[PDB]
Amino acid sequence: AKHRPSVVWLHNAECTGCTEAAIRTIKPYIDALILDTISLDYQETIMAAAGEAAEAALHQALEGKDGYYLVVEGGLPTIDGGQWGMVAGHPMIETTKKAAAKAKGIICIGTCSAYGGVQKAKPNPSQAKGVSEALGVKTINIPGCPPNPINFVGAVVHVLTKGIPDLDENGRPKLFYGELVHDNCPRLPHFEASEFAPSFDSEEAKKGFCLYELGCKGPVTYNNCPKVLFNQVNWPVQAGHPCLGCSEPDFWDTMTPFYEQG
Amino acid sequence: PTPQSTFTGPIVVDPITRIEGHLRIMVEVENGKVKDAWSSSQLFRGLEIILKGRDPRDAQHFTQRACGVCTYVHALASSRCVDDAVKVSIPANARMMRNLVMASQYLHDHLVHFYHLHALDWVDVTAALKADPNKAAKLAASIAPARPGNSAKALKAVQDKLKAFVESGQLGIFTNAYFLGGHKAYYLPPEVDLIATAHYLEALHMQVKAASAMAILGGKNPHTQFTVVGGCSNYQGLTKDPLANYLALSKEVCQFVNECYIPDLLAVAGFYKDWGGIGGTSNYLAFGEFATDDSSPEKHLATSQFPSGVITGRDLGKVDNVDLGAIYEDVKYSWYAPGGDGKHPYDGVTDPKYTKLDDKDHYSWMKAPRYKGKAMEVGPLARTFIAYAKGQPDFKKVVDMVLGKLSVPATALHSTLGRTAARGIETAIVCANMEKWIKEMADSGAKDNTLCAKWEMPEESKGVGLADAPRGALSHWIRIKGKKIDNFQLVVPSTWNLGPRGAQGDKSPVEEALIGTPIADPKRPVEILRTVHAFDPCIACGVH
Ligand code: SF4
Ligand code: SF4
Ligand code: FCO
Ligand code: F3S
Ligand SMILES: [Mg+2]
Ligand code: NI
Repeated sequence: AKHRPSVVWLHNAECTGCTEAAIRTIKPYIDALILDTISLDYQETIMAAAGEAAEAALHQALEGKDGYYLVVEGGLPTIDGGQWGMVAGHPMIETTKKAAAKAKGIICIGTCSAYGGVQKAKPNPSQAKGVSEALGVKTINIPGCPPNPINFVGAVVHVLTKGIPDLDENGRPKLFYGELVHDNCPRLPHFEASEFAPSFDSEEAKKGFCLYELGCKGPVTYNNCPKVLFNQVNWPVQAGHPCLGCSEPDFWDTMTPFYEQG
Repeated sequence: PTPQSTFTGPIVVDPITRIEGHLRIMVEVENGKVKDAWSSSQLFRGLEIILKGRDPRDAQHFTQRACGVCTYVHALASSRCVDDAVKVSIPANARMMRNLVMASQYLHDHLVHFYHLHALDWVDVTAALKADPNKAAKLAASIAPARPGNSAKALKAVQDKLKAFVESGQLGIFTNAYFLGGHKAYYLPPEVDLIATAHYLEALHMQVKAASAMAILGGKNPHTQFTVVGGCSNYQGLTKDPLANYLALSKEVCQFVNECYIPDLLAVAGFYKDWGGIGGTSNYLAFGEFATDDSSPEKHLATSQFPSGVITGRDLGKVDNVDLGAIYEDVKYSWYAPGGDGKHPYDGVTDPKYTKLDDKDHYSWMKAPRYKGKAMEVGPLARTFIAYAKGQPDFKKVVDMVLGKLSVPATALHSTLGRTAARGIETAIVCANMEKWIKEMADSGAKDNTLCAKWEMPEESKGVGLADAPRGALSHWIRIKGKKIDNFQLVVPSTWNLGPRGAQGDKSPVEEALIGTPIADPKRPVEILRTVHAFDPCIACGVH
């Protein structure tokens, strides 16, 4: 039996869409990944143990002789000593700090762990922060709401087999986030010709005209959505809807109103 | 009989794993049976606070991130809510497309919940190693449809994979499982363990297809991007090839439902027939789903094919209409400021105020929704009882099939076993309706592809969006003022099911269902998990 690299996966202030996105992987499928490639040693969504048994599983993993990689899903709520987000009676900030200290590498799956995400949007009542801000350490950011499993599983396999991939200025792998959504959008010729839909009921919309006038953030958003698709079938603009800019830091505040460019 | 210790004392389970979100359960046990319970949600994000002052068109994008497990459902409820606030009636194609995406969500959500979240409470995976695969192949022929996946060869390959995994000493997600070394509350023969474990793994692949189907109409999964005020944006989803692919993919998913999900559920239900006397509650609520008329909240309630209603005190002879004015939320036992009790969602208040862990006076981030003073269970069981009571023919037939297979009365469904069974029942029914629903949209979209209606932002208005999400009755409530969000309140099924006590000190449904839970082994209280998981908790949904 060859040793499989230990992965510890924590959930803080999150919707679990990132976990769900990860398990949509098909190269490889998630069962092959955790049976053959990694040892997924803590993961609250799918793990058999609960309560004190689950907490002990975490602590065994954190004390593993071969070390572990850390995946973090969710931002960190810091108000009130961190008490508005707790697991096993511990503030999430405290447990993430502890897991991060001896981690071989830290991957932040999702805009929330990367940048602070939805709970961080104004007026941020929980004083939520991104992992790198909260811990004061560099992270590998796989953002998006949620990221494509191609991007997440790609990063994981890259980290275990090749090292840290080249990161952009916001901590994102250039392999996946090096290009604007817009630059690969099939509606580009419409954008260039100033052929914009004025509304979703318009004939322009029916004809697949550019969605810029309806608030599309593709021109300012770094992601590989039109190139890789989601679920092997589709992406928002193909479904006739503007991009929300969901892989950009703080998009909840920088990209809103979503249906406008104002 | 049902294994039960003599244990008297407290049990705390935190984290509850195999749910969405962060839940702490505290119980008092006396002589091996739970006598008191607390459902304590451990994360607050505050989406309702975040939404204030924002563009009402943005609501659906913020609220969808209430949950990535029940992805889509909040975008839908928000869209229904804003559609009502601006008084736009969506086109027929938009109703159909919105409803099919919900049907897709049900299939994916329920399959994942049964196998990947709930099953490990009933199935001992390590015991599967003890099974003879030929004996298991034989038994599979006698509990389920013939399929190559259930062959001795297929079941051996699963067993060999599992064996090599266990022998590596890296048990991954099975580390410290409650079934390790055997457990008195785990009843299944090793052969049934093997069979269900094969499907567990198969289900990990099938859910990918269920999500792909949903994404054809939804744009992507998780977090769809196809709904707009006035209907939908996805003209491509009315066309021929995408609809053929959607049907083809849905038929694979449903074949798996009928070949694996339902037969595994029934096998588990047969062995754990004692769980028909554990974990029952009394009141049920549903807003209905799959309506033929979604022009208003009233038309939704009245035309949902999975009907709306209110049952009280288990009385199947009196399904009441839903009074949306009678819904309110209490905060007395929650971490919110004093003064917030008895608020209708149009007047909702979300004013966070933490005290301390395990403060019996304030112990959850969920509010306590109540209906005329009563707690209401929501979800598949609530829908199933309401449809059954009303003689909905698909439910009457499938429920009767289940009661016949198990040789149990309909009263046996008021339990954790029934709750678990209802989830499968309605998945089978969604499946049997997929083709008819797909054909209706294909034909409609061929003739005329109108997908979004015209509308105007009012200066001041209010509206409500209703859905029955996979976990139950969901409502979003907006007040618009100065064309901005003045108030936006979510009342979410897991708030109904898993919230704390209301202002009268009255246990919520999960708390009530937990009373009388037997504990075979206080070190490894799987019975708590069984009942809690059957409600399919979503704590990010419940709290938002
Ligand atoms: S990044 Fe988006 S999908 Fe992922 S946890 Fe945050 S809100 Fe959910
Ligand atoms: S639809 Fe969006 S990403 Fe596509 S060409 Fe127009 S602005 Fe660019
Ligand atoms: N289903 C679901 Fe999520 C919860 N509770 C919602 O709405
Ligand atoms: S909203 Fe997000 S998923 Fe892609 S299309 Fe825009 S970055
Ligand atoms: Mg609420
Ligand atoms: Ni949910």
